[PDB]
Amino acid sequence: STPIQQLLEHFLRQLQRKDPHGFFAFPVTDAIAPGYSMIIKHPMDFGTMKDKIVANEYKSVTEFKADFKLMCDNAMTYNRPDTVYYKLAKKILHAGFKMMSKERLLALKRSMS
Ligand SMILES: Cc1cc(-c2ccc(C(N)=O)cc2)cn(C)c1=O
Repeated sequence: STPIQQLLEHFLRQLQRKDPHGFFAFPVTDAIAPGYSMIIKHPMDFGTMKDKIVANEYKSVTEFKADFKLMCDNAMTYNRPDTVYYKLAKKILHAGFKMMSKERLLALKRSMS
């Protein structure tokens, strides 16, 4: 493993802890959610993110954050606001962007000196 892969795996593990039922663990299929592919053109999930860390597909934390935001935005686009999926996506997006905030990333960058 590389230092970037270890940092991204840490962020991913802490994010997955916020989803204990594993609603974001695997891609959303049309069988579980009718007409999903008709609405969501750029799907994302924690598993695909985990595969991208392992394959070393992320060049920066910004790219990782963009995939995390895409996953949450997709759930908020497809699901109505009073649903379990929309509420969880909104909660985790907020929590994730605090964890990987510019403030927290600057403190980590300063500790790499
Ligand atoms: C619409 C939607 C459905 C799901 C979902 C994932 C797994 C399962 C299951 N129990 O197998 C059921 C529902 C997840 N997400 C993120 C969504 O937007």
